[PDB]
Amino acid sequence: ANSFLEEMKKGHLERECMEETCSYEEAREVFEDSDKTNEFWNKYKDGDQCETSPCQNQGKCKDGLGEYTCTCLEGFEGKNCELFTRKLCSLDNGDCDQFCHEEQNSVVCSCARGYTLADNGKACIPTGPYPCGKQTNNLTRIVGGQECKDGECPWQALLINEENEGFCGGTILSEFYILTAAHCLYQAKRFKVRVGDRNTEQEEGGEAVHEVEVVIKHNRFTKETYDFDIAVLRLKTPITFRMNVAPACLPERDWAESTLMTQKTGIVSGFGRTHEKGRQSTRLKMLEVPYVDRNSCKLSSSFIITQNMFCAGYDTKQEDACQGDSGGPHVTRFKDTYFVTGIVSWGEGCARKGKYGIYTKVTAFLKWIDRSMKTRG
Amino acid sequence: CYGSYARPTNSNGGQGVMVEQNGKLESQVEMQFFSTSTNATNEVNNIQ
Ligand SMILES: [Ca+2]
Ligand SMILES: [Ca+2]
Ligand SMILES: [Ca+2]
Repeated sequence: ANSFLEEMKKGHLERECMEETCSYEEAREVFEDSDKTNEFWNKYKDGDQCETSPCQNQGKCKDGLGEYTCTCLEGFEGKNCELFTRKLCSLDNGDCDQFCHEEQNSVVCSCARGYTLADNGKACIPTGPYPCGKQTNNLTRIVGGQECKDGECPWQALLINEENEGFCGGTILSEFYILTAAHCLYQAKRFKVRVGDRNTEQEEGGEAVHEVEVVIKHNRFTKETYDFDIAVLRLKTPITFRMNVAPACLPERDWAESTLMTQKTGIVSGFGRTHEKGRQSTRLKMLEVPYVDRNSCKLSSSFIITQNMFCAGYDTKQEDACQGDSGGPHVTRFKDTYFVTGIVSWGEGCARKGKYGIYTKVTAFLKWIDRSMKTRG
Repeated sequence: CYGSYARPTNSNGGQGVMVEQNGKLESQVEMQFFSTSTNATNEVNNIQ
């Protein structure tokens, strides 16, 4: 193997690395190539390991000094391409877009209204030009907020009384139905809904104002605890979708609990006050807040919280919902779509440490909303 | 190497240019470390 001349003459594989130990390099010298240096020198004593092709189902092999790597194609894996992918929504969302479900070791992907199943079995294809959930130093009372851009926040609407003063927000769900808060109905006897609003003191021509015709409120509403704070408004005139006016999709309760509840952060948009006991915001404002665990939600709340309410906001940062955002939707940005998961309900103070805004849970009222949209439709 | 000379500078027989650093005190010698090339590429250990 080694000598005064064994490693001084010409480097040939038909000489050094063959009849002794072939420790190292003498398999690399002959070729000058560190690529198969340690993918072949393991095959000097005990024989080859990939020649059997342990990987089946058209899977390639890779040799290591003790264990074998089996590269199996998309949807195929295994120690020797032996195990199979357990189709469940736990990892990779089951390839679904909006609704993922697992049953009988199979994945059912279902899309909401306005989308159709694609023949590729991995996508939901929109059926409209403007489908739901699609977008087409800051001092002086700016608590971490940012201004909504053109088409960035099209699902927000403002409720204005006879004095044209915004007091509550609303969610655009269809051409005739608007989702808002139940207590706002007690603020004004008659009010109108303005969609596409960007500034209360400036009209850019993209704002559509419609009168409210039908009002539906929850029968079990309680004033003391603000429970069941949800309202549905059917407008007299239809809402025409455009660049700054788009609807929002309605997710499923089970699927929202499956993955939407574990989301790190969500977005709440509205025209609420910048801070507690302050002036109303002139322009639409959006804020990103994280979810709060139910244990701390119950421990930090002085009132009774049922299954229809959840805490959100920052424990330390001064970023939380305030007055004027009632009826505003909470939107989570899934792979390509914003899904409504919460409705602004109330909050113990604004920008206060140790307090989290309480938001109504949409998933607990999906059946009620569906019944309301069809009872008088 | 053949026919090569250099004048001693260190007292006790060591060739080396003495540069000035607030004086001749500096003997600018740099130590370098070296390991086998293949073990310095990738192995079961940190390079040695
Ligand atoms: Ca030999
Ligand atoms: Ca060699
Ligand atoms: Ca050799």
